[PDB]
Amino acid sequence: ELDQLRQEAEQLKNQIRDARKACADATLSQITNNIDPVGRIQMRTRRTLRGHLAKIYAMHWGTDSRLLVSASQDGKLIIWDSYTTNKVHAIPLRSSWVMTCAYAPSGNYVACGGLDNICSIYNLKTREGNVRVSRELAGHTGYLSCCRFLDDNQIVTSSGDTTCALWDIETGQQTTTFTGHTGDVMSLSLAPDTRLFVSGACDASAKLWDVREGMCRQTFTGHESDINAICFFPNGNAFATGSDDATCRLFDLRADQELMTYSHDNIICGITSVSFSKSGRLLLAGYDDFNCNVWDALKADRAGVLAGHDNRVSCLGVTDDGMAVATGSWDSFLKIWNGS
Amino acid sequence: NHWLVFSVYLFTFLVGLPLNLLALVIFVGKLRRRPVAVDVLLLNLTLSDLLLLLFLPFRMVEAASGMHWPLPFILCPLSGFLFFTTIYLTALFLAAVSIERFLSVAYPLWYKTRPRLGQAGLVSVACWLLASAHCSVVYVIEFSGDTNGTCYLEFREDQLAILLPVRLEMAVVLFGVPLLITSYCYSRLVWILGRGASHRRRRRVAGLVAATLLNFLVCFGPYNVSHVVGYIQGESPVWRSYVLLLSTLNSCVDPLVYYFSSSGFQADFHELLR
Amino acid sequence: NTASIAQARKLVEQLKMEANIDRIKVSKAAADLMAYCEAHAKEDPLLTPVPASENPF
Amino acid sequence: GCTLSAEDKAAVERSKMIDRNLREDGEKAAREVKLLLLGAGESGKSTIVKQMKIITGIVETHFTFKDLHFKMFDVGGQRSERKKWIHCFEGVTAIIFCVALSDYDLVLMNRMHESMKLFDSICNNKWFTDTSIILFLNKKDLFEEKIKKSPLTICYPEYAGSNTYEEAAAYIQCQFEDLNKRKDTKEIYTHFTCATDTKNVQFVFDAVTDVIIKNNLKDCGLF
Amino acid sequence: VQLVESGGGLVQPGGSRKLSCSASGFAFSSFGMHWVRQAPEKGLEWVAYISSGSGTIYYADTVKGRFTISRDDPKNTLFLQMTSLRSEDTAMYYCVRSIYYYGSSPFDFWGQGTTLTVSSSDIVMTQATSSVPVTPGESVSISCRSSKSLLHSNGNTYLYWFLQRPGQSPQLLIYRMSNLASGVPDRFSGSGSGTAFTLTISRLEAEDVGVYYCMQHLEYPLTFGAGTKLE
Ligand SMILES: CC1=C(C(=O)Nc2cc(Cl)ccc2Cl)[C@H](c2ccco2)C2=C(CCCC2=O)N1
Repeated sequence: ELDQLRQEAEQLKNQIRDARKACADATLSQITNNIDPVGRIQMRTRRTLRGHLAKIYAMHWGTDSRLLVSASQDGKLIIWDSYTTNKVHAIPLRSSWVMTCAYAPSGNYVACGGLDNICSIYNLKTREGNVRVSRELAGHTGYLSCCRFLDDNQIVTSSGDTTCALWDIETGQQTTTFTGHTGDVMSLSLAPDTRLFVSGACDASAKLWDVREGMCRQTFTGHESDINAICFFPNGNAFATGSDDATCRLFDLRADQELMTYSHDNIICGITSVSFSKSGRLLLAGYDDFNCNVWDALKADRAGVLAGHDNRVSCLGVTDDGMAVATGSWDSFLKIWNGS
Repeated sequence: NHWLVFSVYLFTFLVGLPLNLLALVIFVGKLRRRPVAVDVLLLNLTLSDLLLLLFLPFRMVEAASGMHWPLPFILCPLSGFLFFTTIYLTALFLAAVSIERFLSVAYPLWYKTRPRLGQAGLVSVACWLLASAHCSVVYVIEFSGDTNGTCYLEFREDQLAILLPVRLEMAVVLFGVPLLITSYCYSRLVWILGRGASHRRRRRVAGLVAATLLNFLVCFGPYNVSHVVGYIQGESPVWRSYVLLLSTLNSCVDPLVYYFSSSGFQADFHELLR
Repeated sequence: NTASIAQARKLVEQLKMEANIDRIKVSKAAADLMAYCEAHAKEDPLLTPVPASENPF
Repeated sequence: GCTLSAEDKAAVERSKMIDRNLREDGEKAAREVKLLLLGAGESGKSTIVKQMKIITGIVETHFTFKDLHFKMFDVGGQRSERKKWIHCFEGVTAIIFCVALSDYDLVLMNRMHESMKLFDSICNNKWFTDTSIILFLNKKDLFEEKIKKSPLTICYPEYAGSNTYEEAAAYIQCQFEDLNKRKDTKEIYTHFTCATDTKNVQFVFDAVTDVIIKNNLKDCGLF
Repeated sequence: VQLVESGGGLVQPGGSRKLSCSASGFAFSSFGMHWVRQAPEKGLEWVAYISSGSGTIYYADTVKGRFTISRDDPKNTLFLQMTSLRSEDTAMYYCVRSIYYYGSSPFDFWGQGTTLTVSSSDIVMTQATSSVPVTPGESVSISCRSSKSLLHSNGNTYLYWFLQRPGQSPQLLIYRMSNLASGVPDRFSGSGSGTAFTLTISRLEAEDVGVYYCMQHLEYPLTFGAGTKLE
């Protein structure tokens, strides 16, 4: 029957909770209370980036840390030159409803995918003057979210059908499928070292999956609702998670438990596109109250507010070198913020 | 005599300046996000209100000692021209915005398919030019009939015969024509809007239309009837005091209807105040 | 039924694989995070602003 | 003053050309009416799509009527959380909701009662607080033959009116309109469809014209 | 991608003739076009250029106000019309394509060329060596000099290196002296600083001899080098 299996699963959950609680003598706040505070931050934006007429999801800069890929609901993919405010490429989209931006480590490919259940790879370095579709991937029964770029040939994606898929660029066939989530899967930041990846589902669960083995190894449940934001703390031993309520949680990888949560009584709206910095001191969260916030990922306290936006901030990202931070909202405006 | 004028003039200036100073910010933002002809015509309606109100303290702070200008005779023509052209520009701007609102509903497909940004710009420039030329005709003759003289007061005999015909012509052209155009356009607006629609549409449209018609009448009715009756009487009427007070009240009431005229304006206003 | 048994067995197997994990103390992980974070503090423009002359905007 | 480095002159000129193409595409899309198609089950969605298209993602319809390009999106092929992708469709010209009149007896709570909560969630949605909704009462011909045998008392326990189509359809429309708690800012256009005198496309055109007039009024000041 | 030109022949001085460069295989409307002339025995000489959409049109000093150029995207072709010809205009004309964005490769592809005969503050770019013997297997360095520092206040130099085989159209080898052109073997390399550039060929093989040309892109107004011949 199934009653004994359910009882065994409950006992295993209790054992896992006991093991997690055993190694919880001290918290991050107690250790970090004896360090110098980050202090007030007055980061301001020096950019315009006015080329869109729809909601913006325009992150995943790239390794060169200057080019930008921008996807909106108008059905156009815009490649931005951040330094000079220039549009490099304007690729028409077959489907206007997309929520995905990727630039690939090589920079010669751009991934796009939304609720059309199609993932399109666009080749940038073509012998002609235009940008054409290099590979179309199908096999997902839900809206696409995140199109990370392991290599020039391997692309991992998440959809709303409670699964994740790794596809090959050369052959449009499935390679490795992860089926362990009970809800829609987004927030699939691709590690600092590309050998691993984690994904946050809609059932307040964040699960890590082996790229080669293709099996789940760790799960985290510390939220109370759907998760729509994941970073990976470029150190490689922790990752940040954001949910539809105004709270973020930092989960350690080796400890396998939530380290600390960042929340305030003055924030109630949602959270989208949580990303870290190149060192990890600053954690930037895109809230739904028409502005973004900066949190200290070490002690607890806030650091700054980025209020230079009109509509709800939907995407946020940082360059590889941490020179500047791109923020995009539904007001078809992209703001690039840099330190003083 | 001067108490009634200056007590209401200071109140109008003080209560008006912040209102349009604020309104210009949202108008500039609206032009920044997406452009539309009605917005640009309404913006031209507003910076005229600033130019009239910011130039108002030059003439307001005079104490009206004998209705004379202590300042030299070269500065009075500037104040007179600007103040007289700003008041008559409102009628043309209202006619233009009512014209646009007419095809906004009468031919919705025509309005949606074909944008009229350049047409609105050129017609606004044309209205500015027409109002400025009509105002220039009047004061280009007043300069000289040949504390030593007065401006916009009892004049000599030579220039009255030149003024009164063209003066009445200006009054008729810049009052009756906008009256007929705006009344016809808004009547067709409230007629077409009533063909198979809800009940709150008729309220929120016709009530505002009637209120604005009453406001336009209250502001520019006594002034124009005094203007007309001056032609039959022949001499300049002595009712020039309150007719300008109502004209100033017009420049102050417009923010109030600007606020609650459109729901989008209310939504934008309630959020950008920081 | 005959279909829920497979799902329950899969869940139990996944929990069994997750059960035996050589986790380490939370304090040690926090100390490692602090060490890495303070090691690269000087190289992070987010925390320490760069001079305007060398700022690429 | 920096001579723009020669090649960056051509780069910024290419940027201006891209901006020109972008604004041309935006102007073209601004004149395109977007309609969202929704339904509980079958709801006669296929019949409406097939009839009005000539007169696993989205089966987009780009039919034209009287120099107007209409966009129709069907999201019935997606089985996932609705609220995650429901904000992408905000700002549409109108939302088309189709409900079958012959669904007050069939189950899998009958189908129409299950459609009531979907209608409530769609009409009362925060993203759809300013978009007019066109309701279609499909299966009109089946209603005539399947109301005589099956009384209306099974579905509505508080109905005591005459067992006639002209009253039962009005009652169903009355409850469907009563599901709207934002009547002061939104309106519902209810229409009945049949395989004859196909005015459904004309009804959609009339509702689209009304909502365009509504929007232009907000853009042009009054209301 | 293919560029084929027509309109050559022998023309009396003072006549008018037009050259048609038809493009087949790429997006002509998104590519700026250049016309570059080569004398039968002298070096390569720039003629003119027209941007995408006919926005910016430039002519060289010897040809300014006399020549004309035009484009037509639907027909996918380039016309250059020539009036009041002289005996100095007898040259082989190349229609070439160039794109201008970040990380682009202008002058990547060249045309086939047309033979035209007539019977009867600019930056100078000099190469010290005009001809040097070469062997299949040694490394050879070619030095390029400029009258002005090509390093602008943006972080990149505007060098271009072109190879002309004995009987083939010139092809780009490196651009901006920091990136290798597509389809070019890794043996070639370039380096140097403003006013002094070098190009190193390591592990030289057969079927690569020819004439090397050195191009600057600081201003418009681009001047070739002397041309280094290897044999
Ligand atoms: C006095 C007046 C209006 C008007 O033009 N009224 C009117 C004038 C004539 Cl000559 C005939 C008939 C009428 Cl109803 C219109 C209006 C109409 C409805 C809402 O605002 C108007 C304002 C100021 C704000 C912008 C604006 O649009 N104030």
